[PDB]
Amino acid sequence: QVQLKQSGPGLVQPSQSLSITCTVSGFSLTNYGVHWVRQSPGKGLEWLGVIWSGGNTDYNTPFTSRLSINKDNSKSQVFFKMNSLQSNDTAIYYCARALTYYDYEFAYWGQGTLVTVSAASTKGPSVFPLAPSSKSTSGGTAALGCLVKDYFPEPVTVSWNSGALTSGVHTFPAVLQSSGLYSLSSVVTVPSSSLGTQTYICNVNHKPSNTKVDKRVEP
Amino acid sequence: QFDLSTRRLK
Amino acid sequence: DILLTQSPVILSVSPGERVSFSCRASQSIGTNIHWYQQRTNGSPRLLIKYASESISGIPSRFSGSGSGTDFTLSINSVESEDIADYYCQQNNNWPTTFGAGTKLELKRTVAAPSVFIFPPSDEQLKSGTASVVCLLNNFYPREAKVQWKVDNALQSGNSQESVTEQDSKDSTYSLSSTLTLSKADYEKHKVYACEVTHQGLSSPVTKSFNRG
Repeated sequence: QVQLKQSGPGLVQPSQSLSITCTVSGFSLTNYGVHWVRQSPGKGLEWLGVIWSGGNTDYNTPFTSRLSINKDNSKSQVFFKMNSLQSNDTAIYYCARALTYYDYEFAYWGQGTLVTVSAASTKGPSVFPLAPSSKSTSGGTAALGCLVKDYFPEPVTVSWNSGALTSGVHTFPAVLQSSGLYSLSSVVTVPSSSLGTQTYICNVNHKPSNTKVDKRVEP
Repeated sequence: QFDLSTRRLK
Repeated sequence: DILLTQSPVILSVSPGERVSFSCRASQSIGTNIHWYQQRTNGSPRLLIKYASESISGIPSRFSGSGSGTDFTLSINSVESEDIADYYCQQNNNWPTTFGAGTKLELKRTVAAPSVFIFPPSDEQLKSGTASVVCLLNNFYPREAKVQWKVDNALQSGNSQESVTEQDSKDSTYSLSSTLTLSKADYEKHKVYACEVTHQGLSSPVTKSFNRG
């Protein structure tokens, strides 16, 4: 099928530059233009630019001087680069493809790339168990979780049992602590009778720090 | 306001 | 640039109801408008193109109408999976621009939270910090009160809350309140208590533990 897969999230220092790679499949770059859109708290969805089939680029007016899009057709790659970023450039960046080669109705999107702009430093999280017990048990159902503490920047991905456990999972939005580091918990409810038979593991992945931890959670 | 953590309006 | 104004910002409806989102343009744009859905942690999803034209894979309950400056997206019978934000896009004038979006929230029957409590792990204690987590699971509506008490001393300012987006299946919310102390303070005390108030409870629910 048609897919757009962007490079992972990361930290970029103020005044520095941003680089994202969009790798496409299910179509050729020689036949479709690839667009770049961003989503920020300040301005919501903004169309940034486009590289067309034949290599021509268009940039939205406010970005003409600090934006360049390039591509490798043979590699099916599109490269987004933006200079001199300020903190308000913190946004999710998407590459996208329209229904027809010349149009702008975006039927296909990349998964997005959360870029944080900040002078600070990348820090991986610590993962601690939220162990099930009689105090997290009610009517044959036990709750358990993982505390993902003290990382920067957002985001972290959390799954359970390598993706095989999705039902009853709640991964809370991160909160920013006074330390300027993020923290979240991920929880899941299971039958309490499975606690003695089934292993429960939160798979934590903080891509900006290349930190992957698998945390086993036991009663 | 758009929230980058959840990709949802808050 | 064309300004697209979506109003209201928040819509709250019950399942099975018809619902309409409005998109108004700062000048005529013909029928050059597209609509998008964004679910929690999702990328935008194309629902309608050119005011009214359908899109492959999009449920029939979604439709669109309008021309000129006034446009409408409609869901004839809302489901829980429709919980999302909705955006409009014009492309009659370069550059293509987007509305600020409308949030779609679902009503449902009151559901009291299940309340669970988690002491700090010995693991975390080795690091010199203690987190006590209080979980309020699958409740509606969103409003709730969490009050921490350590040895009958009311805690204030040393906890943080987080609430999930509305569940796309059962329309509920879940909440975590995390109380953070130093290892020393944590060791100086015995009783840790999370007291929960919610519309679905006929009296506050207290979940607590003694350290050890």
